[PDB]
Amino acid sequence: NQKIAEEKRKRDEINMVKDAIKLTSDFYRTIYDEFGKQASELAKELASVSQGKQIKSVDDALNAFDKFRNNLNKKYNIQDRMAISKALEAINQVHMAENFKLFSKAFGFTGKVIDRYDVAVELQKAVKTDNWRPFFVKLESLAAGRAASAVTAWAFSVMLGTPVGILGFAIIMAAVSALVNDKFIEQVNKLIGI
Repeated sequence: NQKIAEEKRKRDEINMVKDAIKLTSDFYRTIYDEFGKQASELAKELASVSQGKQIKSVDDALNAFDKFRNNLNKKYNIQDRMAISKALEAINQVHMAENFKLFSKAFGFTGKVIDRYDVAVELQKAVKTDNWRPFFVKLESLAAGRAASAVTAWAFSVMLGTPVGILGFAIIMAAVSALVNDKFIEQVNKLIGI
């Protein structure tokens, strides 16, 4: 029966990769429908740059993200971030874990993937309080081997499960950029008119 189990393992990995690719194409198309063409292309470019690449230190990410924050807070207030965190409250944990596994497989993250819903809870807290250091520490900690693939997969798995609005989209993508590549933050700033 060892033979049959091994054949099933091979078949199941192949089907996992198939499901992952379909999930990413679907994700880009729903990003297109919900936030626009430029947002979809930004997500595509960021997921591309993330594959194979390594993340930055928490200090560098927090520097770029503090720039993004101080630009954001001059036009968007606390009611807006409260709306974002209330939207994040509606994440389905099982769906998020499965989407995280699939996105990790799709972006080249070969590490074993855990349900990291706690990072989403910390995201809610950080959006409410504008205190972002513990969130970034946890996000770095889930990136096994400093892999940006993991952080991009986690962000996409979070955004898939809820309708966060363009503001929450911009905030999440700006955090991912700060960890992966500051270059996108500028583009992110164009989505929310800043």
